[PDB]
Amino acid sequence: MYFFSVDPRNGASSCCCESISARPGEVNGVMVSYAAWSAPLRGHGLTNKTTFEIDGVSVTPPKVSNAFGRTKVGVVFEGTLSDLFPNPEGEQVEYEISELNGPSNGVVELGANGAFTYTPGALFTGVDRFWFSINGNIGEYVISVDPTTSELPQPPFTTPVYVPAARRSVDPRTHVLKFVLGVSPAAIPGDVYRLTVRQVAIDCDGNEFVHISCYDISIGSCG
Amino acid sequence: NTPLQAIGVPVALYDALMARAIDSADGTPNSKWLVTASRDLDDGQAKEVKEGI
Amino acid sequence: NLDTLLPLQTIREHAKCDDNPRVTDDLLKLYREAAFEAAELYTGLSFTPEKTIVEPIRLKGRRGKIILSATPIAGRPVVFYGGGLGSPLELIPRPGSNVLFFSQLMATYVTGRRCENSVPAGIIIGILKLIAWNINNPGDEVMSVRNTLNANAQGLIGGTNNGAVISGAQDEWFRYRRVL
Amino acid sequence: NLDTLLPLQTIREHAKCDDNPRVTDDLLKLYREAAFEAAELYTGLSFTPEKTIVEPIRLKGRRGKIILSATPIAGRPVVFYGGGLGSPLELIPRPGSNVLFFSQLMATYVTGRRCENSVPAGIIIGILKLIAWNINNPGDEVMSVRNTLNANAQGLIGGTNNGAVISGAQDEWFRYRRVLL
Amino acid sequence: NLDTLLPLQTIREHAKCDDNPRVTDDLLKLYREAAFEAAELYTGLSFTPEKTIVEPIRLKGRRGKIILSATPIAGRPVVFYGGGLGSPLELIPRPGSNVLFFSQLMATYVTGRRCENSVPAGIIIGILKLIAWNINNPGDEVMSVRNTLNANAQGLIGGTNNGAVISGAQDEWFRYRRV
Amino acid sequence: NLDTLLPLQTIREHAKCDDNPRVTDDLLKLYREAAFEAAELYTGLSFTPEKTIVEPIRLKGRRGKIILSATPIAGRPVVFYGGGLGSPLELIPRPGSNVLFFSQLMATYVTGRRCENSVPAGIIIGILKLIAWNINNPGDEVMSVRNTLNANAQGLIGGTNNGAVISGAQDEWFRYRRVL
Repeated sequence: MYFFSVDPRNGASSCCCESISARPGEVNGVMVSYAAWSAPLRGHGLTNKTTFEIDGVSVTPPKVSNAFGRTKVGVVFEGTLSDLFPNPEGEQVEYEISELNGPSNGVVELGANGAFTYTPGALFTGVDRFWFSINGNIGEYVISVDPTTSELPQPPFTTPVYVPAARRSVDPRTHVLKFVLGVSPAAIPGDVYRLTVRQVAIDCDGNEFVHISCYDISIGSCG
Repeated sequence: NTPLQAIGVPVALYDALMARAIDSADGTPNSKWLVTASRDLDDGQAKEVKEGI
Repeated sequence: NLDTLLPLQTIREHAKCDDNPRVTDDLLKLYREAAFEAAELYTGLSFTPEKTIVEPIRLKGRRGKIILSATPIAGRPVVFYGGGLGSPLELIPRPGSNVLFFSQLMATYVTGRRCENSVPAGIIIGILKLIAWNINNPGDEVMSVRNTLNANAQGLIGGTNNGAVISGAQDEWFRYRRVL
Repeated sequence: NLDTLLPLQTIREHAKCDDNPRVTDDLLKLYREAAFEAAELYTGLSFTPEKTIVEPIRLKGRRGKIILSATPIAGRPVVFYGGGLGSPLELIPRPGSNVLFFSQLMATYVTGRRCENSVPAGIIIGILKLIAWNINNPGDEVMSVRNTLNANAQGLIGGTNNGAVISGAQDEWFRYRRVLL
Repeated sequence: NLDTLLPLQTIREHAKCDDNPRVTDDLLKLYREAAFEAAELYTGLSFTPEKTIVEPIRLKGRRGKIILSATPIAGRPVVFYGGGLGSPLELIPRPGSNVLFFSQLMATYVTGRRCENSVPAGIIIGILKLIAWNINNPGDEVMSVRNTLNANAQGLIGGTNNGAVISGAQDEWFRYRRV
Repeated sequence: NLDTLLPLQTIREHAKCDDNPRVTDDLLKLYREAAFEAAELYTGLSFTPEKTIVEPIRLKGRRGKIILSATPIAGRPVVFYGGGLGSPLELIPRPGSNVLFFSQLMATYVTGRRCENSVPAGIIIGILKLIAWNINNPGDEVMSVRNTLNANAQGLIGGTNNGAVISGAQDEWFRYRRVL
């Protein structure tokens, strides 16, 4: 769990954005204490109007592509895992399905040669993903199982670093902001992303006091 | 109009004093004769001096 | 980072180690890296300019005195939030002091001096002195000042053989030290 | 800013170090500036000209008493406001003393000496003595009267003469400090 | 492990003894080992590796105060067995101290320290001083101040050629002690 | 055998008698034997692998208290027999303490330090000092060092003219002896 104190904007107290290390696969929690800034502005404290944005400052584009499939309920789904690794050089393809990032409501039998069978769990209809690792390079494969009726839509292929939609909160009694920071298993070591948060205060009459800060997510390996 | 109006101070004082007494009853070492030797006595007989006293 | 606060040439020019280099520069910067762990471990103060701090306070002293762990600047009102309190309060402190009056009750303010902050030169003259005393007291020479008057008890040569007190440091860092 | 009210030339002329290249200008500045507040904190006198103050007040004693923190001024009314007052009230302090009599009670006034021709020679003499001790007496050996190096067979006497304010510096400044009562 | 804490070069350059073969490397290793065994024994910072222990506990008071010979390692359950129990109980100690709060009763904790680093400059200074004492101050010729001699008709001054206290360390470590 | 524990070369190197001998070698052997039999019985820590002890004990301390002569071993069980016990009792002692809690009543165990690399460094250092003191003090000079203040009524010269006291020795290997 990370805990940051904000600069209080007093004309007072190596890069700009304070630093965050992250490891591929973890999902942590971040706490930000706006007490030093919003306590003097005697009003009604923070509000639930935070806004997040993710941006990359060094990305190291992925090698293996991700892919998408669909199936109806109960029926076994097939696919390949070989046209997703356009390799520049000549090498063999040690396909691997990490048990740590396997499916969640089914099973997968990796074939001998970029083949795999996803038998969906009986009586289940939703989206289900799993993360293959073609020669050290990781990508995600997302499968959506339909309730046999029409068709399901297409989920958005989770990014390397993200903040979940709605797990944020603010304690106006203690001026503390909580949110989640989850890192995909495909995030590449050495990269750096930049997260900027825009939090609004409020006066006793209901006007607005804005505050902007940034944090640099440095995707490291081994913590 | 009850006596309990004007006895808060003494009853609190009594409680405090009795708590002090209870505490100090167990917590003050009940030993006497704080004996002391010097750094020249070969512990191996300072055991023997203790067993003597 | 330290050598930005205390350049090595200033150390050397103070302690006369110039045109007569005693222990080499490496030992000199080790001495420096230990003389900032006696100072600012003896004072309590830290290394950051004009901080603003957040801390939980307590209300021992039933009447209601508050004891802060810093010295709020003159004029800037400190604010109390959290705990039983409708809205952050505004108390203006007493100049050069940390005693105040009237679910964890917290307080925030701005410490230090408003202007530039080096390291209050004056808690550096001890550090220079503590370095100096350590250049010509490597630890084989018996020097020992007396604290008590009477005696040891046995034929012991008194004692305060410490350094940083025999050097004039403790009594030059003390001006930034609270006496409670 | 210590350049105009203590010229480095006067220091170099006092401690007779005008030919020492081992005391550079930056080192002498560090001494001069660490001794203009290690013996100003000690006397609790700001050195800038008349400098307004505002601070809270807490009455003490049943007959009323207001202890200030500056010995404000000679002949200019200190005024009180806030704290249940319906109109700012003006008191006149008595010279040298900092005690007065009759939603926190505030007070404002102006301490300091009128002109920029700042701290009298008393203060400066102390600094000159303190600097001189600091430049040619580092803390590395315990001394004794005159400047001899004794033995004592027992603990040295050097409780203080290592680097403390042995020079008449500290005591000169005191002539200006104020014993309470 | 010590060879990374104090490199013999730093010693030989502090004590200004590098040109005289009388202070060899085996004897200076002995000195550098006897200066770390009394650094973690007057300050209690456990520079010794692991040393698992199994001792018998004698539960002392009615508040239930368990005392330990050597401190545990701050975060590893101290397990109690026997003495009537039929299901060993695990407690977590408080970091720094050796007090706990609950056919005999036994306990088997673990002691020492694992990681290499985290040795502060304060300690080393004390250790350099202590060795610098012993390399040129053996047990003969009880000296007096400013390393002088004496003929004090009554007796002599005593406790002068004991190290670690006449020179530095005892006082250069106190900044790491408490109540 | 001690030459494994402490070789004469380290002695002659510590006492600064490498170059000038100041004593032949057999004298140095005798001094070393004395110095290893002084610290040994001064701190109560043996050096030989064991010594299986058989000792008759007497119950005292109505709570039931057993005092042993040696210091158990460290981790073995001590066994009591005779006394009236139907079977040998078996207790486990506290490391480094000869205190146990329960037609004669005997007890047997083993005293410890069965290794060689366990005399940590201290007892070695002090012994070096005590040797160093004996090398130049054949007993010709007076060299009496004062203890507590009041000059004895008889009007003598004082007390404590004691090798391995007035040298470093005690203060050196005392960090091991317990205080109770």
